[PDB]
Amino acid sequence: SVLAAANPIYGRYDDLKSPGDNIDFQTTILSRFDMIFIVKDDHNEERDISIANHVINIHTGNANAMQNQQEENGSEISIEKMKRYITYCRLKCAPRLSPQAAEKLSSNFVTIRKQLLINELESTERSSIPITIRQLEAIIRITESLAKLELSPIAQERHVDEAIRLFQASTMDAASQDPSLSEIRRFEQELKRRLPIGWSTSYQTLRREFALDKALYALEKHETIQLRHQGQNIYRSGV
Amino acid sequence: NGLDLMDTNNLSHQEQEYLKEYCDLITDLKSGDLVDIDLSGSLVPPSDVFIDVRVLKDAGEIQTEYGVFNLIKDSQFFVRQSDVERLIQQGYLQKI
Amino acid sequence: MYYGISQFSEAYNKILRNSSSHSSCQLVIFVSCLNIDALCATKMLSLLFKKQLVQSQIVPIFGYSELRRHYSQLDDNINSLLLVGFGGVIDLEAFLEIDPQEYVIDTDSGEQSFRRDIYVLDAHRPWNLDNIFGSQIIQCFDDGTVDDTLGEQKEAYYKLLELDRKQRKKQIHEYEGVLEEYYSQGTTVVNSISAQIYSLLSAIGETNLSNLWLNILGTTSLDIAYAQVYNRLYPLLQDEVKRLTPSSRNSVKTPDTLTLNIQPDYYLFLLRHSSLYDSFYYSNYVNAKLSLWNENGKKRLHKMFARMGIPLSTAQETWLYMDHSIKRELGIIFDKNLDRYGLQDIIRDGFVRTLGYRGSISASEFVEALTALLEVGNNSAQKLTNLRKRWVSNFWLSWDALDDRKVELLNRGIQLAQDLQRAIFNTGVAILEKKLIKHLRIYRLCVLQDGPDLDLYRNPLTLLRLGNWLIECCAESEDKQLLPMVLASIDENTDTYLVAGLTPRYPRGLDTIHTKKPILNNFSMAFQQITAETDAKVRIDNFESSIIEIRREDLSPFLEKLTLSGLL
Amino acid sequence: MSLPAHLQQTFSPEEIQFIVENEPIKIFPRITTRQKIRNHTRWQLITTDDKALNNMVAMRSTEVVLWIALLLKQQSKCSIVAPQWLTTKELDRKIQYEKTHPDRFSELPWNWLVLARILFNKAKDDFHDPIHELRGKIQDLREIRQIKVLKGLKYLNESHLQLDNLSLLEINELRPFITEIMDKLREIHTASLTA
Amino acid sequence: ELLPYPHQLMKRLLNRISMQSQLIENISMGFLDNESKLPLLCMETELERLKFVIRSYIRCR
Amino acid sequence: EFKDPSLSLVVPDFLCEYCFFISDIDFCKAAPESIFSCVRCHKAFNQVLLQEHLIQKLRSDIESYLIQDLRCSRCHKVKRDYMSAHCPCAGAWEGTLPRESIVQKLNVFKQVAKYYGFDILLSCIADLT
Amino acid sequence: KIYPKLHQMDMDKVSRVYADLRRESISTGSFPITVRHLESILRIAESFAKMRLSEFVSSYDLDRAIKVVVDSFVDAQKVSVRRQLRRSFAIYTLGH
Amino acid sequence: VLPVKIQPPLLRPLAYRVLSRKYGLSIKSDGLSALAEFVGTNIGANWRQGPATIKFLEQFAAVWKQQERGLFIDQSGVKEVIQEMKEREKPESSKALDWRDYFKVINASQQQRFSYNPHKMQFIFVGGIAGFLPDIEDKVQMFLTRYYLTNDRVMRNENFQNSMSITPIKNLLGRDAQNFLLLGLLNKNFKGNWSLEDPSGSVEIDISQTIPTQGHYYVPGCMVLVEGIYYSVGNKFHVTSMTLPPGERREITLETIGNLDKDLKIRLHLLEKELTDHKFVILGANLFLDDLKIMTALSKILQKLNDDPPTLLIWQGSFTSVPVFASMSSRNISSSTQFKNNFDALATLLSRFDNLTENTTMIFIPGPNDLWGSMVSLGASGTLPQDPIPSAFTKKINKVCKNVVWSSNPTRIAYLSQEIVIFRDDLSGRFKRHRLEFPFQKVQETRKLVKTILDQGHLSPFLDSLRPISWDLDHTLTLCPIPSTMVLCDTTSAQFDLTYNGCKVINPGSFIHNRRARYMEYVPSSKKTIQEEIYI
Ligand SMILES: [Zn+2]
Ligand SMILES: [Zn+2]
Repeated sequence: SVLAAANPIYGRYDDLKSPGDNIDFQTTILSRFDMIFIVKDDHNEERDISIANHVINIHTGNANAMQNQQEENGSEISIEKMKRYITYCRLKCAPRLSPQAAEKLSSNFVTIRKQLLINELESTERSSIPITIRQLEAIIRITESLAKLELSPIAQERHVDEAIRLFQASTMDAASQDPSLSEIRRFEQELKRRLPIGWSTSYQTLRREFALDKALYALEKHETIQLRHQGQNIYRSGV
Repeated sequence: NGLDLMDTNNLSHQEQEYLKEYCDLITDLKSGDLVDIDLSGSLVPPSDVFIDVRVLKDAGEIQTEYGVFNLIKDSQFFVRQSDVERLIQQGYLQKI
Repeated sequence: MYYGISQFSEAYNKILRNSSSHSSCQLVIFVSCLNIDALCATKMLSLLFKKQLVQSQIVPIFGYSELRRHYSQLDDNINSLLLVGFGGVIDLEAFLEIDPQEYVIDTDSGEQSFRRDIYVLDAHRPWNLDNIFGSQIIQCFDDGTVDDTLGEQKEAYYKLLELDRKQRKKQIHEYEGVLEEYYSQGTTVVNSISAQIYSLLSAIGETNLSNLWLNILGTTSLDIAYAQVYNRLYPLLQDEVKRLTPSSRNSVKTPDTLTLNIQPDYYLFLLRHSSLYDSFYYSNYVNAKLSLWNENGKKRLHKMFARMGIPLSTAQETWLYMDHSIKRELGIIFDKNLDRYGLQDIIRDGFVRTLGYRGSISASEFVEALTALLEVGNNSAQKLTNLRKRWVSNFWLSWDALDDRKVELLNRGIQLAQDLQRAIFNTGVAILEKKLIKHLRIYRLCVLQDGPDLDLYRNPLTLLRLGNWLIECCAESEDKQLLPMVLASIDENTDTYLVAGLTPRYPRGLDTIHTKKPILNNFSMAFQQITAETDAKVRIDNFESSIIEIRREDLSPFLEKLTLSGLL
Repeated sequence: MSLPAHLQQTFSPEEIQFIVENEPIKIFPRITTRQKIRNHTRWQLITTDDKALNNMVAMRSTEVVLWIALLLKQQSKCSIVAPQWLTTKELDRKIQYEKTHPDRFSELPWNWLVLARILFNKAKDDFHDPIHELRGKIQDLREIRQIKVLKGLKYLNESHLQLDNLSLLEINELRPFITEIMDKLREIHTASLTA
Repeated sequence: ELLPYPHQLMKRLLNRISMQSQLIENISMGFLDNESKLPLLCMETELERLKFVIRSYIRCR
Repeated sequence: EFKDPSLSLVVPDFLCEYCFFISDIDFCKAAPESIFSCVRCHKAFNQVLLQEHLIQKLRSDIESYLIQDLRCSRCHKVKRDYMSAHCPCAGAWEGTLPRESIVQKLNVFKQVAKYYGFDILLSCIADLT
Repeated sequence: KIYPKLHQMDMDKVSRVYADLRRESISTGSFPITVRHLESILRIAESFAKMRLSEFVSSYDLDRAIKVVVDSFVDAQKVSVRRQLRRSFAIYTLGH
Repeated sequence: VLPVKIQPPLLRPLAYRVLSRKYGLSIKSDGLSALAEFVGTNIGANWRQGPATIKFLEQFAAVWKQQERGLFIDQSGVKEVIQEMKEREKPESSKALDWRDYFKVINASQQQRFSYNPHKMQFIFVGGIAGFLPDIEDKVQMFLTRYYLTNDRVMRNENFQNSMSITPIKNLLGRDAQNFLLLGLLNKNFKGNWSLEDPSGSVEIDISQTIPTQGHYYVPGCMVLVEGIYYSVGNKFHVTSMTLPPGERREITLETIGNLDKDLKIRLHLLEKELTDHKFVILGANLFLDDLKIMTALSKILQKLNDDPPTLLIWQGSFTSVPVFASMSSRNISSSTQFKNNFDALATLLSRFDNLTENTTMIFIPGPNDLWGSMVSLGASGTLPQDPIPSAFTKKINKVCKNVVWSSNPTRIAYLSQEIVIFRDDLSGRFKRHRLEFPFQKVQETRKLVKTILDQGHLSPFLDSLRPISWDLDHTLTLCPIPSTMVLCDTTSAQFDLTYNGCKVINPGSFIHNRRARYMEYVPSSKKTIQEEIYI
């Protein structure tokens, strides 16, 4: 198994640039990897305080006590024990999918490929992160590993649901990164002038007015509108 | 029968009824004629009459045949193995 | 006196008559955990009652609150109670709410009998006169102090008891002064409970090698803080070892022979279970005599090892695998090259027990292993109870360590002892480098506010271990005059401190007239007096009287009032 | 079912010890229950003879059932006398017999292993010979008898087998193998002889 | 095979257990008012052994 | 660090029945004389009206908690479907009004009722549990 | 021969400094402020403690490291925002 | 029968001898003392209590099934059960069985949490001031649990009756033109077109050219059984015929849940025959106490009932003419205290009848214009599991009577082995308003309403945006057992009494229809209803 750590060009991700510009790896090499994690520096104050307080505890000797206490509490496993457990699981269990699990995996692979197709059609450019049959086998392998760690001879739908969640959190997240313009500007101007600052309009009405309408999501980023009633109501948040 | 009467959702309705009546049948056997001997007792031979035990789970106070046992947690007794067999099997006393 | 030395057999026979019934378990032994001497005494009692098939219950109690709660929970059928390691310094009938009229049966005929007998068994000398003299339910296993050194107190107590003009009032105040001067005295220890129970066994005739070994362990538990007591009791153990060892000496070793021996047992730290270098380095006495805490101490140690001609590679080798040439010349080498550094007191005679082919072990090492197992074996008023629960649980680990079939637990205890001594050394060098000990004209305070592994010191035994380290270091410094020391350790989870008022002691091996008079720990009365007024959420429940748990915010005013308190 | 799987057709070694503990042994009492000519509770047991128990005289050898001798030896109230076969001279004689006749076992008592273990554990100080040598000879006898068994389990036919002089614990530990291999070699034979 | 049941022997054994349990209870009541407890302990443990033998026999059957 | 010792509990747009003054009455912060009487005038206010408005705000808070819209905890996209284990971006759903906020509001209401002796408000709080 | 330890310290001050550094790095800045720049404060404090041959990092040795790190961050910013950044960070270098 | 006091020490030997040796029950000191007290009180000289202890332990092992019998609750419970079994056999008691011990009313806040484990299990789930606040996962699973219950109902009825399978919506993706049978929750997408929501996903449906079963109300939020051909050209499901899931008989659900003991069933069956003459009177809806005419009519009704008081007198919701809300005024408008005055006036017209208000449980059901529910909704259909009328407004009414219960709007009655559910809501109006049209008399509409409610299996098969529901208190609305008797109170539907799938549905209607104070009478023993119109 290959666990490879890389770095996008320019060091930082630079989400202003296209997702294909940050990653210099070819599609062929990127297709082998089952899960392609793209982590980012959130620069969130509440998370930064937590990270700082954790790192300081690491430095000021507090780790040698806290980790030992957690391990003896039973919420952790020492390296010498996890290594033996991993060897035992690998030499004892090789789970195979149940038919209900296989139906879920197929119906999810179709959804994933449809989403990739619509993203490619919208962007009119092949996605840098590929989704192929090798990724269906990747989800199969993740499901079987999740079942294996429990020594379950057959992989239920719980493992399929968790494997699907893991794939969505890693490779779909990597592939979903996004950077016409005249239509976006027209939509923003017309809804700013028509829909007042303090009121709300329903989305079916905006559809009648008319697309994918990513302009509404962009405005939601700018905190000028807000979809509240389960997406059925578009409310001008006050900007 | 000397440990606990229990997840029961693993059993079908027929199996649950079978177990429920089977416990009653066992109790009937333990009361018909073989009441002097404890038919549900342990099948290990009674090697030593006197044993020492350690209280695992606190159970306050439990009345024995003559005196009483104060099952204080992490307190060690030295009593006859006869009158603590059920508690040991249930999971309140540990040693031997 | 209540029960002298010569009449322990009377107490044992009374216990047998009252509660040796196979029908039920009418005997309950209350043992104070965090006390090796009480642990060995209770092991002796357990073995003795196992021989006579007397059903009994052994309860480890940590504090006085637990004792009161258990006694309240105690059933009325139990007609024999043993308190091991505590109860001799407090008004037990008052503390437990005991009135003799509700426990008396068959009053008639100059005799009295009671439905429950409490036998207190401890070594702390401030005997409560209402226990040793004015109560029949409470029966104290005296060691001969009361019948010889409490005549004046006996007369003073009895005169006031019987008497309920000017001469009468003056004499009452004179007698009451005798009682008062008896109190306001620090709590010391004169004897070992293990030796007392071994004396009882000698009276009954149940002595054997295992009981003698438990006696040796209990006595050696006193050598760190009460070396005068250990030196007093050592000749008796030396005689007993000679008496019990079989005449078939110089025989071949067989997988069954158990040998108690009196051989040179140097006063190092786990010498046989660790390297020679680590035995010197982590020894309390060597640290005091060389000041290894500073940087120059390690250089002094290396220079000493070079002087003896022991290579550092050989010195750091594990004691089992040390070359037989060096290991067989330790006595000669130590004779030649120890008086130079002032470590002549390192050479000593101790007891070493070998069980067949399992290798030697000395009582000094065994008690360190037992202590380690007691210490680290496994919103605010609840987590503390969890700590008490774990502390009670560790008592059974230390108890099972005594059995010869659980050597795999004694080895774990040895490893824990080495780790704890390492942690104690690290915290000691951290305290002595930052100069945390604030010198005063009353008591040298020292508060642990922050650092590593500070959760080790919420245990009273580990805090006393660190305090003994510091006190040994200070005792060998001539400039530093003798003065009580205070240690505190903040518990972050409970936001409470653990103040442990200690006592100073003279340098080990220094025998003088003032050394003969023991030093008395006056912190108990000071703590109780300060807590009685000025409510500060102080928890005075430890059998070790000079240890309290105080709130984080209330610590400083408490220490201020203690400074204003001239009791100690 | 009522009887666990590991107790189906064999005896657990605890049950073998239980069976052995019912055999009489000779003891030297440390008490005296013999009522004088000039109260007291008598044993009056129901599964053995109480006559030798109500008439114990200190240091006068009697014979009591083993599980009672052990009960008294729990205190210091008796002293179990080792059987004559449990001495170094007799053990050496039996070892010589085993080394001299490689086709048949020696005539050791059926409970020799169980009795040796029980006496070594509970009566370790009642042997006229050093126990560190009795253990070393018991182990030697066990090793020789194990060598002879492994070379006779090479004769597991389908008709019968004569394990003469074999002990009880050895038979008990060999039962699930011998009695389940001979069953299969018998089923094969009867299947062949279906004509 | 299931061996034939010894009705008479088991009837006598159960009668003996009942009578001995009653005797032990009566002696205990008398003691509930020398201090020789070895005979009583031996009675109790002997009865326990007999009960175990009958227990195992019945459960095997 | 300094944290404000007082919380806030405002009855928005309270109306004075005499001078027609529209003010936001705050109960946890304002002085007692500034809540039982108006500001521009000095006429008193009904205890029943204050308790009624406090109860109305409490029920409004409860209803707003119950009818809130869930949203993903990672991409913050509002939940649109009715049966969904988690967001399609592998993020657990979370409410726009956290439960702890409503718990704090309820504790504030209980404290105000116990201090000012609002009987009907205490009855409401008891009726909740 | 020296290895200072960070026992006595105010982790709150270092955490606040790191949070402020990241907040001002993301907006109106280009110097990357990762967790490495949080550990740089501790390493520089340990070096300063080494200079005094001390075996424990004092509060001065931590304030000096914080000042060094924030100064190196600020002086690399554009002159337009340098005054504002210095004013914002002045509250951590109080005393010098 | 001779009283005596016996101390625990002497009873201890025999007690243990039986409880512990025979069956394996550990007796504590306090429990031993309580058992000694019981034996001393109900027998003298404490000799022949062996059968009593044997009965105690056998009942304990048959029902309670645990250890440590000395808990003061297990002993009391087993003694009581012995008392009732001795009573039905016809000591401590030898009287007749009373239905009061078997009659209870369950509020919406005191039912058993029953969440269905999706594969096959109906699990049981069972803390401060804000301990009633539902968690977020409760809102997440509120519709999932309902879907699982409906899916189990379909898997039990449809396949064994009709045998097309149910394909989850996620399975329709790659298939191009195949025929599928979907069970999904009908709803409107944010894009404005109808769709079905399933735990596996959702799909838009082309409702044109659909032939629906005319005997049902179809509204958004109701779970339907559509059938059609999927098309991948636009990802739409061209539905052809859509119908509500088939209902289930109650007895069928009971063996699946398996909830009753045999003795309790026998006693309940016995009192079913013994208690033949019990009458339940269900008053009309909208008892507007503010109205003087309704107040006078209620006086005549109460006078008529005073001659022969019934077992239960159920009062329906909206006790006041106008919704209660915070009113800014200096008069006695005071919508809170005016409610108190109305209930005090009711106390005057209700305490006047001594024969009534005695031996008659008086259950009150809130409505759309009641306190604590109309504060925010202003008389609209707000949160459905309405909390009972606050006790602060029931001082005089509760003081006048001795057995008055203030219960939730969807309350449950446990009078006998049968269950009775009372629900006050204008279901017909909402159903008619939100019924969706298909592009493709009065009794028929009532049958449609009852069939829709029972086939859905939910009291309110509506979306969360149309009838907000407390997330944890949703099982109080689910008709998983399909109770035998349901009081589907209404104000916009004609009075009716219909039976369907073993369930009796009765709607008393408005209190005043034209000029008569209508009310309903129910006889549980005969399962027969009759209306009693009284002229003003
Ligand atoms: Zn005003
Ligand atoms: Zn999301």
